[PDB]
Amino acid sequence: LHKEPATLIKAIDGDTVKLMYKGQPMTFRLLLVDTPEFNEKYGPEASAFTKKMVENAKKIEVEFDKGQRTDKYGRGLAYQYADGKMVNEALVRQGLAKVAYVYKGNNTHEQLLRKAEAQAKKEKLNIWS
Ligand SMILES: Cc1cn([C@H]2C[C@H](OP(=O)(O)O)[C@@H](COP(=O)(O)O)O2)c(=O)[nH]c1=O
Ligand SMILES: [Ca+2]
Repeated sequence: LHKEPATLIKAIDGDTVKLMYKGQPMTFRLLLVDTPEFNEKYGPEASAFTKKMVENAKKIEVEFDKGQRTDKYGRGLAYQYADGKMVNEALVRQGLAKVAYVYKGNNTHEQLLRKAEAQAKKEKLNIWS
């Protein structure tokens, strides 16, 4: 897989961010994770975590996987990097997202994210507490 440039337009919630990608505004949904909705327990914490990570980054990148690049809502499906740190992994490692929505062909980083989840769970962090 390959990282490509994007710039932040606006944080939205724990697992969706508005980015400008090839010059066009798009809502991106993070691959392989599910954060609580803002109205649910840990939802505001997930939103805050992703907001801080993308707003503080000097460089955001998106990385598409091998399969579908947009979902049925027209959201981009990618892994997101903030100064080289994967947002998807960081949320899972902090117990603010569960690994989820693991569809065949878009699952390159599944085992990396499962390993982070196992660690967050061993630590009883957030959702796992
Ligand atoms: C993460 C992800 C979500 N989706 C769709 C499945 C779910 O459909 P439904 O809306 O019918 O439940 C929805 C979940 O996204 P959210 O967690 O953002 O609600 O997005 C994909 O199709 N592919 C993906 O990789
Ligand atoms: Ca969600």
